[PDB]
Amino acid sequence: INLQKAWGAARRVSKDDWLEWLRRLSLELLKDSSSPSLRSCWALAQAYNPMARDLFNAAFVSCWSELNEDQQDELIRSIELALTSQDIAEVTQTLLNLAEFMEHSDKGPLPLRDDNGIVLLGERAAKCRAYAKALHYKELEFQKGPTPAILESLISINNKLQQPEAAAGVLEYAMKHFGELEIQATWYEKLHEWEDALVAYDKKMDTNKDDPELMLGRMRCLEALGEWGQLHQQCCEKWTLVNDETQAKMARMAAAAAWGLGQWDSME
Amino acid sequence: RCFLKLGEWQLNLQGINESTIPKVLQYYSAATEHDRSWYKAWHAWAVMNFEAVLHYKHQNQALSKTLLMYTVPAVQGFFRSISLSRGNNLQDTLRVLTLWFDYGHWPDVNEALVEGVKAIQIDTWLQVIPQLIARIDTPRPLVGRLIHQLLTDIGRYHPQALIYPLTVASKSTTTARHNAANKILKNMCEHSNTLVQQAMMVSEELIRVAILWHEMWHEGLEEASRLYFGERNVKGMFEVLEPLHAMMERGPQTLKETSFNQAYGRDLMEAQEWCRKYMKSGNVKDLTQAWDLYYHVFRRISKQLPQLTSLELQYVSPKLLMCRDLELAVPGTYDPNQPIIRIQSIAPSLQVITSKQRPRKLTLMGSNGHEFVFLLKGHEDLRQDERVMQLFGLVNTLLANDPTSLRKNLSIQRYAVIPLSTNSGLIGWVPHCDTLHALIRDYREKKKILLNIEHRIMLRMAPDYDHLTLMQKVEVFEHAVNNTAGDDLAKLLWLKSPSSEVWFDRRTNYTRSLAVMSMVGYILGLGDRHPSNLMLDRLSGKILHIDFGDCFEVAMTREKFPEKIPFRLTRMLTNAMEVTGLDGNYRITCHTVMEVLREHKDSVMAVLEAFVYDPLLNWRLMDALNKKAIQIINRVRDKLTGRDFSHDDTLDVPTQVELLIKQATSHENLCQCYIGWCPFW
Amino acid sequence: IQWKERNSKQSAQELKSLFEKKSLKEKPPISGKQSILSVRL
Amino acid sequence: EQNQGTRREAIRVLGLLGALDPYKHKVNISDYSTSEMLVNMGNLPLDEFYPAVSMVALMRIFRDQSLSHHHTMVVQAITFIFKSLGLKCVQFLPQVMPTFLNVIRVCDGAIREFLFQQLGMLV
Amino acid sequence: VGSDPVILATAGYDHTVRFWQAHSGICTRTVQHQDSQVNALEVTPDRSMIAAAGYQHIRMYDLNSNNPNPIISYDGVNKNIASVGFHEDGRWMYTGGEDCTARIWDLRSRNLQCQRIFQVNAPINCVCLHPNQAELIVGDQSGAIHIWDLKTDHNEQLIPEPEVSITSAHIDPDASYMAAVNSTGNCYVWNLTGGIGDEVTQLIPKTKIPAHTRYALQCRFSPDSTLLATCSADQTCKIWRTSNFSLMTELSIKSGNPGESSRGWMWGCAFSGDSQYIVTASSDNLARLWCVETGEIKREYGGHQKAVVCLAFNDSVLG
Ligand SMILES: Nc1ncnc2c1ncn2[C@@H]1O[C@H](COP(=O)(O)OP(=O)(O)OP(O)(O)=S)[C@@H](O)[C@H]1O
Repeated sequence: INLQKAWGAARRVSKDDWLEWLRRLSLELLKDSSSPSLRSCWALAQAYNPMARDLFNAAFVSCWSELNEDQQDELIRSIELALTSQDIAEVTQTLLNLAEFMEHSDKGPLPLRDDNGIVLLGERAAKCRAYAKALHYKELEFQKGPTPAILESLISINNKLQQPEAAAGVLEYAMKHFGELEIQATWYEKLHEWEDALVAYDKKMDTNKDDPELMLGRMRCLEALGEWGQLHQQCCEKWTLVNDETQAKMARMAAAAAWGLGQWDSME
Repeated sequence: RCFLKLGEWQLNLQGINESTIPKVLQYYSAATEHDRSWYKAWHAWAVMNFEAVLHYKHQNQALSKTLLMYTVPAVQGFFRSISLSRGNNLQDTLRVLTLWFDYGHWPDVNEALVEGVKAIQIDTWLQVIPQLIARIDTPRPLVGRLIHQLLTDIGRYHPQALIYPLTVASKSTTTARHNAANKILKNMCEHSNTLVQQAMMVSEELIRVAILWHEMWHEGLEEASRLYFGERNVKGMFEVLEPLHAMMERGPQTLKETSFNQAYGRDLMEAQEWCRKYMKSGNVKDLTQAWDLYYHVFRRISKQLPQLTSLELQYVSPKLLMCRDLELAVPGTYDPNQPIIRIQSIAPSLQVITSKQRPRKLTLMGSNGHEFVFLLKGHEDLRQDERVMQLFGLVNTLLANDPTSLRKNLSIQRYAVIPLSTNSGLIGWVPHCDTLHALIRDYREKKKILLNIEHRIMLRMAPDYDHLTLMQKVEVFEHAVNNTAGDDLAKLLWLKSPSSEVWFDRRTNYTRSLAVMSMVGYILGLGDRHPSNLMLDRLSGKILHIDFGDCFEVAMTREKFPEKIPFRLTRMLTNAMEVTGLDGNYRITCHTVMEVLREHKDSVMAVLEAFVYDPLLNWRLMDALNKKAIQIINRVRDKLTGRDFSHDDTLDVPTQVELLIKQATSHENLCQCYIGWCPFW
Repeated sequence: IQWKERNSKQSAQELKSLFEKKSLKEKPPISGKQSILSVRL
Repeated sequence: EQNQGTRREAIRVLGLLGALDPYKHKVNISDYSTSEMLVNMGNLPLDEFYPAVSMVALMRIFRDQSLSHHHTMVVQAITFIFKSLGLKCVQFLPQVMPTFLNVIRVCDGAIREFLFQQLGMLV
Repeated sequence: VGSDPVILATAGYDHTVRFWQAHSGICTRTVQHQDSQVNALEVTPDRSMIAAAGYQHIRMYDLNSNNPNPIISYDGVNKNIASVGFHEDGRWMYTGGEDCTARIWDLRSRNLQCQRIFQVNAPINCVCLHPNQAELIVGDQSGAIHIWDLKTDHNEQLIPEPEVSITSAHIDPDASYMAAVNSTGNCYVWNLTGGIGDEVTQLIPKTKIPAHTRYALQCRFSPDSTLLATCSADQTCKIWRTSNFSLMTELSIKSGNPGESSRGWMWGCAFSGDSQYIVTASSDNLARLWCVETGEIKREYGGHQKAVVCLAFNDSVLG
């Protein structure tokens, strides 16, 4: 009942402010928790901080089981603001571990903004470099309704989880379950499918000449494939008649092509 | 190198005929003389000579001198190629074994054989110890003598590797096998006498705890009643139940046997007396009273079999619990590169698992303070499980020397299988595993979901489900799987995980361990994959298969309920491996395992040829006599080349894997399965 | 009625006209007024 | 380390050895119950869940000999748990008693005459 | 009773076969068929008895009297009987069994022995008599069509496409075409014997009409030979023309809701003597009466308690 002065204070700005906030939150959570065990362990938790850190989930669920509607609603609003306000790793790991502890119980997950915040927590799990949690939350988002953005993010998550075959299966599902050739060449770029991405970029450019980021991808494909000749030929034909934000992006590929063909005079 | 390439390319271009064989032979001999220290050239020369033997034998089956001219350098080159490997020479050893068994009686091949046995080392025979003992009772003198000499050398150098199958083969019913085994055993007591006596005592003592007297009499009467009242074969039931009277006539030796004698011995004596009165003067008037007494004994025995749930060693076998130290090694764990573990003690209480066969739960205690839990199996032949475990070890060794599968940690989980007789044995106990049926059962018992909900929906939509046609059963099955969300395994595996990283790693291991076992079971021909035969490791996520009783597509060619599926791939196994489907880790792992098994088809072909051609083990696949073995090995050869779906074309790995996926997960094939197989799970 | 085999397995010329009458008629089709159908409706 | 020259020398040695592939690195190279209890995998009810997780939290600091400063308050908290539960505190005995007796064996000073006393209350 | 120029009956899984008439949709007689389900039922051309065949027995039910019992039972086969039929003068039975056989039966209590057997390497799903009562089509689970003439004892086998089981086949009474469907919905139509003289039995593939993405379960012509209805597992019954083989009429029982998920398939259908009104059997525990022109249903019979998989509808020859 008396936890709103620790949760809804609305004065945290910096990193150590959030750390001392979670410190005071853990101590006021373990002090009065309606259980003799955590209340007795609070006196030692005042002197040792990792013990108050590991006893966070049990204290949280014991305090959550006793509050009513309005207090737990301000509680979930405060934990949403504490999630979306900062970017430090320790507090985000603490809140993610608390959320996965709560969703492992029989009472279900603690309700966030929309559908237990599986769109929020995964976006907090990708930046915290906990990719298994982000993959699980994106699978939970995929189980409701499949969209191309979820498939693209599944490819992006499964690539940095050292799983190329799972991302290849995601591409196979996207190609045999949609059937309109919505597959962008960046999807083949992430899978290192350089020939397929090259055929996709030539499929996209031969119909119409468009703005940049469409030939830079073809340059990246032909660079990673190992053809310096056509790369340098496509670079020299468009190096002059192009803007400023593209030469800074294509200059290293131009130098790589000039080195691969051995033309140092253009490489300089 | 280029001579070997010339021979390989000429074989790939023009096949095997009577015009290309001397050319590739002269190329291979040129390569072997050009190198003289290359395993590949000697191996290619030896397999080329063996293939020449096979072709010239198959040609005259639709002279014995050209076969000699091609078998003697085959044995020479194979014995040369054995010594070059030093780590893995199982295929070459099986090739010298089959040449030894088929043409080892000829006086010229015997020269190369007796040179080769003295040439190579003695550990290279430790991998072919069963396949030797399966041919110990051969009716030819010189090959049998050299087999006996090799077995005596193995027993002299490595006594622990040979004592268990020797004491298995000693207690047989055939004359030649038991006297040859007793001869080799009594020659083994010269340098090691305590080990042979302790091993005979241990084997003869825990063959008795496996099947007690009342279980033996129950099984024998249940067989003889079926035989007499279905086939009218009095001399069949006589040979069925007279060894029971023979083993009952030597006196009870334990308290349980004395109890069985005091309970049923007068009826089992008077029934034998009436059977003898019938056999002397033939009249059914003497047989009806004997069968009345036998049915009374059977009905009294059958009521006390569900009550059996524990065995104390003071009551069942008083010689096992007073050992307290032994010279025998713990069964299933002996390798010549590590110090041996001896049997120190045996626990004085066994727990009987309540089932139709009642397997005991034996737990020994080794010399290093570690408990070895086993499973004492009766009423079952464990000579097939040992051969499929050897095949699985070969497949693990094949996957171990490949770069793309070693980085993915692809392997099959094995357990020890130690047979003790024709109908009893000892299976190693794998810890931390749980049955696939006993996981969905607990998940549905916890989530308040009924167990047979899909079967109840099927019986409610149509009461005569098993009597419909194919299309009606397809409609009922599709209505059952559409009205039921099958996601028990995925949420069950996610609920029992501490975090998401361990859950993801376990799911990855589960997928890439299911795929390997699916492809290996397709190549082998595994059947009867109901959820009581698949186990999940709760600590690593891997998949363990058991009950290797239906191999080589026996379950596909049975009459009542034949299965039309290569492996088990249902909706519960598919919804728990990934979120998109089986096109991710599963298909790529299947491609990898299939191309590894196709690149090394000769080794698995040699192992399966040594398995199938055994005359004492090919009785389960035949329910001339050598025609079925040929047409089974031909089917296996079709599976490993992509000529299994159609013979006029050759499919590669992705097309074959896609056809197997479409065949295994089709509703028309799943709708025809038995209801105990649970095709909706 | 159960089933018994070994029936008419030797007479070819008798089986050529025993049950294969090859009755092919009713070539001319005529129109109608749909008496039962209109009576039902 | 923070000196830039030392980091430059370190990555120079790293390049001079040179780009070992990760599988060769992984070739060259209980505590499971606490992970199941801190997440409550066994799904014990919450009334008898706080004693188990508090006992694991007390045992995590009572196991180490480096932090021997708060040993009196973890011991009095353990006695508080064992008196407050009642007859159901028998399940925590195999995890509390060997560490308790090992601490009594390894420690020193006037806390030892304390610990034995508290041990008596456990008895 | 059946003292009426038109008769109608349905059968299914509710262990009864229902007889009714399309005047108000009320049942007249419920005949008790127990211990098995009915695969197919056919009325005798003399309009005296009906025959229900399913799972190793063929049971006759009398039409003039009121008897709920199987007066004459045929046994001897070891599995199901897919389809049965009679000679147009009531002389012999053609019965296709589930296991491997298509056989003949003699309807008189005498030793005529005009019964023969036809054995193939596949479980057969459909049999069809030729309209001149001389040939017979066998369709099995290997996609093979066995054109077997009863005059001789040699049979043609025709495979349009292997690896797919064909389900039905039928010939119009005018003897113009021969259509057949399989387990992927393809409907091939071969031109039948044009050799009225000496039964040469030439077949040329006229068309394949691609429709019915799900399983296609039964295809039937019309007695006027101007229409052809086929039923499929997407809960549809589509009637095509014989002129250019385009789509005449589409009928569906789909509610348009994602909450049903194929609540019942389209099992059987039949035409009338006018080829104007059809009766359809769906597995939504009821049968319907539709018209080939207006599309909307005209009648419904919902007296069954389970699904129904076969129906018989014969009327007088005039129409
Ligand atoms: N090798 C093993 N490792 C761990 N558990 C095993 C092993 N073998 C058997 N079990 C367990 O023992 C249970 C019962 O043993 P089984 O011998 O399978 O019983 P059963 O039903 O008589 O066997 P059959 O031949 O399938 S009828 C198995 O279902 C598993 O739970």
